[PDB]
Order: sequence, then structure tokens, then C-alpha cells
Amino acid sequence: QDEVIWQVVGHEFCSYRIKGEAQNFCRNEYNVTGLCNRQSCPLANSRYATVREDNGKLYLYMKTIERAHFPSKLWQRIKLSKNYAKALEQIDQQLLYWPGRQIHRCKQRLTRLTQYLLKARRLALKHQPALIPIKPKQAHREASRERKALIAAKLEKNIEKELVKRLKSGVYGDQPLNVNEEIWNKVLAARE
Amino acid sequence: VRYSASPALETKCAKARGAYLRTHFKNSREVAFTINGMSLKKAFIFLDNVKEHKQAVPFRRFNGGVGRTAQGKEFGVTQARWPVKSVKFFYDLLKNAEANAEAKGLDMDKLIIKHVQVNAAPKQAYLSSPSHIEIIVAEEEEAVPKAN
Amino acid sequence: MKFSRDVTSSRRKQRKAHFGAPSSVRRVLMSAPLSKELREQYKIRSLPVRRDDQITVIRGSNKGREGKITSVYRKKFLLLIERVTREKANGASAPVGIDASKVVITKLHLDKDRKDLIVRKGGKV
Amino acid sequence: VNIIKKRTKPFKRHQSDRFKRVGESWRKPRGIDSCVRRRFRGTISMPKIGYGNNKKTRYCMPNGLKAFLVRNVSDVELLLMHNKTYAAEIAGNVSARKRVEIVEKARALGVKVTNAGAKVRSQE
Amino acid sequence: MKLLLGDEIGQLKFIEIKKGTDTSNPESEAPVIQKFGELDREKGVLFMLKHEMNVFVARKNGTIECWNVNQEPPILSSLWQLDSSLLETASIVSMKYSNGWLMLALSDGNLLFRHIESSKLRKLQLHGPLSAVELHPRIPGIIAAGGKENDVCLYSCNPTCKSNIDELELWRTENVVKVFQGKNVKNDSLNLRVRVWITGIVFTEDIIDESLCFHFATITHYGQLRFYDTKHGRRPVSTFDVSTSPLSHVGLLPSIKLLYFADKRAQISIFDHSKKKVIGRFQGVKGAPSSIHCLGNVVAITGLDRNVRIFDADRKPLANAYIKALPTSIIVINERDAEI
Amino acid sequence: GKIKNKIVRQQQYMKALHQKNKDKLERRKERAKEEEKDPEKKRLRLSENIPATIESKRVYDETIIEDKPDEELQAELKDDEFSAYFSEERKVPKLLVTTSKRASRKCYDFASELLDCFPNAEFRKRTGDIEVHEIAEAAAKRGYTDLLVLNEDRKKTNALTLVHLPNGPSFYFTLSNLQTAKEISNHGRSTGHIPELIINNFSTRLGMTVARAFQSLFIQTPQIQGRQVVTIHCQRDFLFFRRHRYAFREKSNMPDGIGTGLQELGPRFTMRLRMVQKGVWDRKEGEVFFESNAGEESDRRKFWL
RNA sequence: GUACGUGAAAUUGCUGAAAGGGAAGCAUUGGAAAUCAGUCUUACCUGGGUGAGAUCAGUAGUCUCUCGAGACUAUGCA
RNA sequence: UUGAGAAGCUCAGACGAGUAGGCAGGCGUGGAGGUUUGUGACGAAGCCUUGGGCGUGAGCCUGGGUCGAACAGCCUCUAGUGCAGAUCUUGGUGGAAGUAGCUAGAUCUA
RNA sequence: AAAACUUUCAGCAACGGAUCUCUUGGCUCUCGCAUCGAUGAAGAACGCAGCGAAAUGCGAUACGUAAUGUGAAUUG
Repeated sequence: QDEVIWQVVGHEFCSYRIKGEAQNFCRNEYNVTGLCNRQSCPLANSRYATVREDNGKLYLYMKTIERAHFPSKLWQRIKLSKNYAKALEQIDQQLLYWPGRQIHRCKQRLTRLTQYLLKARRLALKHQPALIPIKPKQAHREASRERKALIAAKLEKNIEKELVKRLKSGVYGDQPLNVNEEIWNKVLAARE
Repeated sequence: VRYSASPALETKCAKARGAYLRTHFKNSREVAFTINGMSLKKAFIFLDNVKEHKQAVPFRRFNGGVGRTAQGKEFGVTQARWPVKSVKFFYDLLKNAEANAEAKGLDMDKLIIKHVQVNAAPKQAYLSSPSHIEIIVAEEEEAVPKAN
Repeated sequence: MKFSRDVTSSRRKQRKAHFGAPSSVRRVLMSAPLSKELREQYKIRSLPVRRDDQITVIRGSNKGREGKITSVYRKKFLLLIERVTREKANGASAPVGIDASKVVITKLHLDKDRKDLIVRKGGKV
Repeated sequence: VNIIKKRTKPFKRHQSDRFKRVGESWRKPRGIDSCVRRRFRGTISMPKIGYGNNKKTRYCMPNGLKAFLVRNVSDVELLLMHNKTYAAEIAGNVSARKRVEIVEKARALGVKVTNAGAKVRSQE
Repeated sequence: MKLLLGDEIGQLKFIEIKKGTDTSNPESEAPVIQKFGELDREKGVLFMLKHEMNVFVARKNGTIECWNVNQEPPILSSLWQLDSSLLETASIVSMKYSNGWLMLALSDGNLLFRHIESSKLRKLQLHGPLSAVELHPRIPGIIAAGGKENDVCLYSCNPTCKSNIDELELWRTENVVKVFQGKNVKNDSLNLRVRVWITGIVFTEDIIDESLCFHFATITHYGQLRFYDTKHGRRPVSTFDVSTSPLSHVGLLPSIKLLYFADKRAQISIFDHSKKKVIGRFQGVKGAPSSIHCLGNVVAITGLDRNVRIFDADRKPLANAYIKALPTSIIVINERDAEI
Repeated sequence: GKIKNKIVRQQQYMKALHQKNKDKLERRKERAKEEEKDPEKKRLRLSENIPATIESKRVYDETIIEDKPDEELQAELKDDEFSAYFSEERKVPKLLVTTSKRASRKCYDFASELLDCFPNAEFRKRTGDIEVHEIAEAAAKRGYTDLLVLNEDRKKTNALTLVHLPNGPSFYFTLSNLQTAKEISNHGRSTGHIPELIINNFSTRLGMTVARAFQSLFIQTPQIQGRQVVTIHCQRDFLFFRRHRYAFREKSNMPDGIGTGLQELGPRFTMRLRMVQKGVWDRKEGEVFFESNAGEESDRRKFWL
């Protein structure tokens, strides 16, 4: 069984395998380490224990060889206490006389899943900027319409049109301080 | 359309464009190089002089087969010609740019040829070389006293 | 899945049949759904479109518009609906073609031929 | 643990800079009378197994992490136990709708992302 | 239709809008604006509770007045000036009418009940910060009050009385005891306490000890719509996260016997309680809605877009208009069309 | 698209294009001949055949203000959040310019150029985990009137949110085409004089709020001697920010004959309004006064500012 | 924009920067200039106070598996 | 002590030119079966780039720009599968050159 | 030595039509069938389309008539 299963899945084809350059990973949800190994394969290991998180609560999942052909009842689940010391002892009691490597890998996953929940709670409290996507179509539309808007704006024509307009209305004092004498003389004769 | 130069915004530029013009590309490249950067009013006189052979267009890059002339001393060289067909096209384009500036309401006493570029149109053993010509005319940018 | 060896699943032959279809076939290719009221009153789900039919545009920019079908353009598989136009450069209104499956028939230009069609396709009136 | 690279310059194909028709990708010189093949003085170097880098630090980025290509949130969750060895790298074809959810998920997992600020802006 | 509106500058506008009117469309018939009232920001309008055909208008300075809209122009039928000794730091957060008593709840928790005909005022102290209070329509002497960090609690004057209570002996401070108080929901998945900030309350028993099991719904500042039941328990019966932005108002739709809620992101939608989901959304409303009133099929939405939007119970835009001034309240006077 | 042959339909198009050019030329030459003989047909054609432009064919909206003064509009502006600037109090604007967390050198260059445009405006580097609402409440007690926050990421400034202390409306913009003074051809060196402000084309009611908010950042007593002008121009919902150094002179274009010679000072950028919030800026829990929808901005003839 | 999807290379024009006693030319090592990656303190431990609530109750129910294992509900928060 | 992809892990020493030729393991391309509860109009493929990274290398990943409708990793199957040369084939394009010269005007100019 | 000129790099504009994507086409295999003509065939020519770029259709009844069927089009 187990050694036949491993040869079929570990070396011919598994739909859960991600082939990386330095290591192979496992897409299985029931893998403690997340790697493709002989010891961490949930399919090839008839007795297997893992820790996974459900809506903020970490559970110990265990399966035995005697439930291998009943997929609905294959994995059993217990609640791990929020107290870390009690959670470690819960894994020790439920995994009693299991190999020390399997208890070791379950306690390692409990630490990483506890840190991730801790980091998830601290991220909620903090105020972080929301990432808003960049839309390639709207950027192209606004860049083109902006170019048309800038050309149609005629900024220099409109700036000098208003600046001369407020010179006529005398928004300054008696005579403005920004105008040369000859220009001011031309303004007075023209406007009157 | 869009020209080769980052100017030709509405600000102060008037554009004139000629595509697939039936003139030699190498001759037009020399005429454009001469009148580039020169005032619009002066350019009309220079093109008028060339038509009457009073002035010569110096051929710098495509100088092969261009004889020595005494009218090129203004530009520092002695290889010059008197192209007419190429000058005629540039006269038509400059008038178009001048008319475009006048319609825009631009100040016509400060217009200079800010950018003029000649590109090779598709070739059509007698495949000649038509020309794409684009001209931008803008006012000479000036400074103003800061505060004193 | 199709099991008849008399019908082709070839995309090459399906596309050639649709785009090379004659006028008497494009009459059936240009069919439209009926409104819920007509559908449960005439006992018919869909009918080929026709001039004078009153339709409501269901999809596209003109979604929600209503009007009679002035003419059906079978060459391009388009409907031309009254008052559903687009302004041109010179201000002349160019009608916009709508696919027949993008409209719904809210009122039928009933004729004896179509009345016979209703009783033929399990309908009633 | 420091990453040592035996070489940083790439191995260019011989005479690849004289012709556009000859690409930069390395090709072994088959010419017998070629000075590059016989490895004279002044001739360019060739890919040898001696240039191979340390096995422990192979595939490692300058920050000490190994790149892991990620296409969705499920990929980034695999690095729960390997966040000190691997960095998430979102694929180039992953849309901005998923890039944001990968980056937020990778934040709680304590996983570095090599291109976390791509195709998005910020709003504090 | 026919609706009345008030603005931040305290002016009252009697809009004569009719079906199909859209001021954005240049071909529409402009509504017949009939404006009156003040033109001062110091006494801008806050609430517009509809007393049958009369209309009660509350202002920022406490000048509560009653208008009669059965005839045009409406006339100030009565006036009342709230003591300024209660408004130095507080403000009116709700103002409702039940059995000849006008309620003037403030932010500090002070409750002011005024009898209409007898002009009798009786104070009532309540709990801490108040953001929403509501009176039971069918049952006299019931208050549902809530606020920031203050869960909803039900105050009852008559314990049962088995049919009703006479208006004169109502709202005594020695007869009101809280017969129900809210219990907060469990901590979130991250072991974070779910914060409590009540923003609106509505009694939903019309759409779902005599007259027990007070079925009501509350909306919170954290975009949560909670349905309560005093009989099931002190915890919400069901909780929905209907928006990310704080919810603004909540109420019932008599036409379809459903519920509507609005948030500060300019989103008003109908929540189907039977299906436990949001069905539809009032499209076309821009800017956060300042107030919403429903009268039969019609529902009037006004907000920060300086517009009045008219919809039916099926979210179809019956009418729309622009009112220049920034509005703070809206009231439907007549659902039927003007020509009728 | 009837013709399936590319060469044939290219020959058919050219023969139809030539015919279209020819017959339009004949009717244009005939019209010119018959309208130069009778100037009447020329002067009514020009007055009738005015070219159409996006501004002329802009969609109709009633939110636009009118030339005539209306009491209701002026009564609303006399007690709003910006009233302390336009009233007889004449409270000088004290600006606080800050950036997003962990800004780069390039954001400082834009900020330094932006501080030149605003005398009496100081910069504070954004430190740690202080939020915009906290900055606003802290800046209000320090005597500040308007808070400007520059958002930058990937070494590029792309947004600008300005809030009006203490509870005034908060406007969120998106900056584009940022261009410091060094990148502008024939630029100038800004002096310490207070620049004048000119604001154009803010016709809609929402334009008044944004124009008043932008006006409220400038000291209302400009130094005439320095003759520096800062321009905010809203064209097609695009707000163009520019600063020049003018000088009146003689030009042959205007009927009066006087024109100014603008020399750009910088910075040069464009702002697109994305959101207006009533009250201090809180992106999650703010009252939306206005929120731009990209779907209905695809109508090139419809504008909100 | 019918010289019409995308629009590579060879090739050409203009503009900018740099270099330039009869070749370029590539390699190795640095300088200079330009330009990038490239990162940060923020968390842990230990309190105390305050309230909060379950996997805590000298607690009561329901559901799914099989006593007790998960999911919830009501109440208390000692 | 958790280090059993036993096809793994681990310890030690020696050694390293290479034509013909022998052998092994890998990179890439079109299509096929399976798989990734795969990627994509919130932008697939392609192309551009003095952006960054990985590999001894073949090559691969990625940012930015452009773009507009499809596409990829893994196991296996398959083949019209990888170019600098063939006075290679087709297409495009250069220097030679505005030259050799051949239509006008006055050897010169057009 | 700066200009010009030359070279290199980059930006923009040309030139060209690679790449990508598809496709009413080809190619291959299998299956069913048996039907030209002196009662004028195959082919060729010349005519008819209101215009049709050709191409298609048709034969002085000329892009067809009769009959049947569908039932409202035709379309540049």
C-alpha cells in the first residue's frame, strides 16, 4: 500500500506537486511541511497528523491506516487550545507513541500557524493603505484626453487675457507696480 | 498627427506637413538643414534669393559631386548648388506654416523655424526617393526681469 | 453532445453555413425572444423578427430603448429600430444596427401567416 | 551565510558584437582554427563547470532567499513554513485584482514578495 | 408627486415634482419650487417628522415648529423653542412622534417628550452617547436607544398594560425601566472584540407579557445590519456585513414589506430578510444621502449631490430634480401625481 | 466592406477618394466665386457655420452657475468652512505640506518646488504610524488651516489629498505630468514674493467648492512688485497648475496692443479630481460629497468640474 | 484614419549627450558621469489596571459523527 | 536531531587539455492525453527596454512601456522541432551616389 | 581641441512588414451514391445586369418565366 502508493505518486505523477528548481512542493492541504517528501506526503503515509487553521482556530488532524478506504471519515479533528503550552500538550497526548518526527513536524506547524494568526490580528489593528489597481484602458483614455484638454486650454493665451483684463479694472492701487511707464500711459489713453 | 519634435503643442507652434512629396530626398535634406533655426521672414528672403540664383544652398553631408561656388562663404564651406524644385516645396510649406500661425493668432514678428525634418518616403531600376517634410515655427522664447 | 452523423460540429462548416446563408435562412437566423407576457400568452418562446414589430432593446449601449422595427438588414444580420439613431459629423442621424437576439418582442405585428405560425408552434390566441 | 558568485558577467557568444545576425546567447565555437575554442590569451572566457556556484547558495537572491513563482493565493500559502528561505514572486500575467490579494495574504504569512508593488497604486 | 425639503441654511422648499421629470434632461418640465422659511445657517433644519398631514421641523438652535401642508402656502401652526441650557455641547440626534408626544432625544442622552395639545414637557435621562433612538409605533411607551460604545437597550414605560396606556401618565422617569439590553457578539476570528456603534434602529415586526418579542433591526458604524429578537436572546438573531462604509439610515418599505439601508458611500439598497441577502440597489444616487423618506410606493432620497431622487418600491427612477442648496431632510407629502 | 480583395478595394477607395476631393473642390471653388461677388452670402455663412468643439457641444447640466447673482448661492458661502478666508476676518492661510510614509528624494524635489509656490507653508516629514486624521487634529491645534499630503510610491508622486482644518472638506486628486523647473524650457528662478492666483473655467457648482478650496491656500494680499502669477485652469475636468513670471509689453495681437511675456517658473503638473469628502479625510469611513465614476467619464462631452 | 490589428530587424532623418593624430574593434580592472536595485524598530519578554468573551462555567439545549469528537444556541465573565 | 523525494540524506580522498569518435544528463519549439478546483479585458500572446533577478550554460523569472484575446507550469505522448554561412531561397534595405550619366536653360545651372 | 565632419549611445519621426493572434482556404483519411451527348454535350464566342471593380447569374422570356413552399422583404 504505502510503498506502492509512494512509487506511483512520488515518482510518476501527483496533481499536488509543484516542481521548483531547488525543491518540490505539495499543493495538498494536509501536508505539514508543504514540501514533496516521502515523510511529508499525506497520500503515501497511512498514519499522518497535521495542524491546519479554520476561521481562526487551529485543529489537529489525524488519520489512521484503518480508515484509509472511507474518505469521508478518514481524517479526525480536535481543537487546539489558544494557550500555547496547552496546545503543545494536546498534540503530545493525541499523538502518543507516534514517531518523534511526526510530533516534531506538528508542533513546528503549530508555531507557524500561531504566528500567522498573531500577525493577522496585528495587521487588522494597523492602518495600512489600500492597494488600488491600475487600469490600462483608463490610463490610455485619460492620457489622450488630457493631451486634447491641454491643447484646448490655451493656457498662455488665457493667462495673459486675464492678466490684461485685471490690469484694465485696476485691481492694483492708483498705478500698478508691475508696469513700465510707457505701457501704463498706453493703458490710460486706451481705457479712457 | 504627431511630429518628430516634442514641440508643436498649441502654445506657440504652427505646424506644416508634406507627405510623399515628389522631390529628391538628398536635396531636400540640405535645404532643410540650411533654413533650420532661422527666422521665418529671413527664410522667405533666402528662398527668394535661391530662386533668382542670388544665393546658394550649401551641401554639407551629400556634398559628393557638388562643384566649388563663391556664394557658400556665408556658411563656411564652398560646395553649394541652386536647387529649385526642393526650394519650391519648402516655400509652399513655409507659407502653410505662416498661414497656420496667423490663424492661431500668434505673434508674427518673432516666428522662427524651430524644427524642420525631412524623412524618406516609400521608394517608387529608377526607384527615386520621395520626401516627407515637416516644419514647426514658433516664437523666439524670451526672458523677463526677475524682481528689480 | 450531438449523435447524428447528419450534422457537423466543424467550426469551419458551421461558420461557412452562417455567413454564406441565403435570405430565406437568415429569416430564421434573425429570431428574437418574446416578452414574458407574450411568451406565456402565445405559448411561444421566440419568433423570427419582422418589420412593424415592437421591441425593447435588452443589451448594448441602447439598452432599455423601445420602438418599431423599421427594417431588418439581413446582409449584416442587423435590426434597424425607429428613433434609435446616432448623430453623424454633419448632424444627420445614422440608424444603429441591433442584433435580433439583443431585443425582446413586446408586441407582435400579427398577420394571418403569423397567426397560422402561432397555432403551428403549439401556440394559441 | 553570505552568497558568493564566482562570476557576474554573462558569457556572450563569440563575434556576437560584430553582427546583428548573431545573437548574444552562448554558442559553443565548433571551429577548429578558432582562437576562442583553443583559449588563447585575450580570447573571451567560456562556460565551464568550474564557474558553478555553491550548492547551498545556488538559486539564492542577493537577500538570501530563493524565488518562488506564485499565480494565486493558494501558491503563496505553501510558503507558510518556508518564509525564511523563499520569496514569493507573482507571475507577470496575474491581474491586479489578484496581485493585491496575494500581497495582503503574503503579509500575514510573513513572506517577502519580490514584485509586490506592481500594477497598483496606494491610498493612505 | 409632492414633497417637502429643508436645507442647511434653514429654508423649506415645497417641491411640486411630477413623474418623469429629470432636470439633467433639458426637455423636462422644471418642478414648481415653493420656497419659504429662514435663510440663516445658524438655524438649519435637522429633522422633518411627518405628523399625519402636519409636518414637524427641527432646527439646529432648537426651534421646533409645526407646519400644516394641507393648504398652500403652509403656515407655522405652532412654535416651540428648546432651552439653550441643553444644547451647549449636545445636539438633537433623533426626533419622533408617538401618541401625541413629541420626542427630542439629544446626544448627551437627555430625552425630551412634549405633549402636543397640553404643551407638557417631561425630561428623561438615559445612558451615554446617543446616535439613534426610536419609538415603537404600535405599542405605546417603548424606546430603543443606542450609540457609540453603547449597545441598543429597550426602555418601556408601561410594563404591559395589556392593550395600551393613556397619554397623560406616559413617559414618567419612575415608570421607565429597561426591559431589554443588547449583548455584544463573540470576538472576531482574530480574537478581536467586535466594536459597537449603533447608528440606526427600526422595528421590523411589521415585516417579519403582551406584545413581547420586539423584533427590530439596527445598523452600525462598521457596516453591519443586525436583526434582533428579545425572545430569542440578548444577542443578535442574525448579523450581516452589508457595507464597508458606516451605515447612515435604516427603515421599512411598506409597499413591499421589506427593509432599506443607506451608507455614507452613497449606496441605498433593499435587504430581503427572508432570503437573507441584498436584492437590488437604488441606482443613480450620487453623494452620501442625507435623509430618506418613504410613503407608499414612492421613496424620496436626498443627499450631498444637491438633488432629490424619486424611486418606486422597485428601484425605478420615477423622478429627479436639482435643488441648488445642500439638503438635510426630505419628506413625501403626496404620493399621487400633481394632476390627480 | 463588400470587396474581399485587398488590392481591388484599395483601388476602389482611391478612385472614390479622388472623386470626393474633386467634386468637393468644384463646389468650394463655385461657392468662393459666388460669395466674393456677393459678400452677403459670405457674412451669413461664417455666422451660421461656426465650427463645433467639445466645449460648445458639452452636455447640459443644471448645476452650472449663472452670470446673474443669486442670493441663495451667496448665502451658502457666507457661513461654510471656507468663510473664514473670504470674510472680513481675513485669516491668513497656514499650510502644512507632508508626504506619504517613507518618501524618496524625487518626492522631496516636487515638494520643494511646491513649497516655493506657497509662501508661509512648511514641510514636515511623515514619520512612523501617524495617520491623516491624527495629523489633521494635531495640525489644527498648531494653527494650521490647510493640510496637503503628497502620495508617492515607486519613486513617483501620483496623488494629492488636501484637507481644510479643522473639519473642512477633504479633496483627493491624482497628479500627472509632473515637471519640475529644471525640465521646463526657458524657465525662471522663483522669488520670495507672494504669487497672484487666477482661476478659470470652474463653472459648475462643484467647481465653486474646488475653486474656493484652491483659492483658500493663497494669501489674499499678493505682492504686486514681484509680478508672479499661479494659475489653476480646469479644462475638460483637468486642472492644470502653472506658475509664471509675467511682464506687460506691446503686442500686435490684442486690440489694445498690450500683452504679457510669461516665463515659466514651475512646478508644472495636472490634477484630476477623484473624490470630495465632507470632513477630514477617511478613505474607509468618510462622507462622500463626490466620487468620480470612470464609466460615465467615457462621455467626452460631459464634465463635473 | 482605408499608406488602416500587433508593427521586430536591417536602413534613414532630426534632436540630445559623449568621444574623436591614419580605423573601429572586444576582453580584464577601476575612475568619472548618468541611472537603478535597497533594504529600516518592530517586535519579543514581563507586568499592573480596566473592561471584553470560549476552547473558562461547583452551567442548560440542538445538530452532525461516534461515551466524546466537531458545529452552533441561551446564560454567567466568579 | 527530527537529515527516509533510500530516486533521499551523509562522510572521505583523488582528479580536471582535447580533434575523430564513444557516453550521460539537461535547455528550447509546434501539436496530443492527463493535470494545475491554473493565468486573462482590474489586460492573454507578441514586441520594446542603459529596470531587477536566477542558472557554468542552453535558457528562465520579473518591473516599466506598448498592446488587444487568448495562454502557460508539471507527468506522459508526438514531430515538417533549434541556423551565421550552402557564389542558399523569398522579401526588405543600404554604401558605391546624387556618382556614371541623359532632358532643358545659359563647359556651367536646372 | 568648440563648430562642421566622423563615430558611439539614447529619444522621436520615417522605412519595412517580422512576430503574435485567426481563418467561409488547403491537405489527408473514411463513408454514401451512379447521373454527359445528334431530344445538340464538354468547350469557345457574343449578348442581358438601372450602376455594379470584377466575379457570379442568365440567354432576345437574358443576375431569369411557370409551379410549389416559406410569408415581407430588397440594400452599396
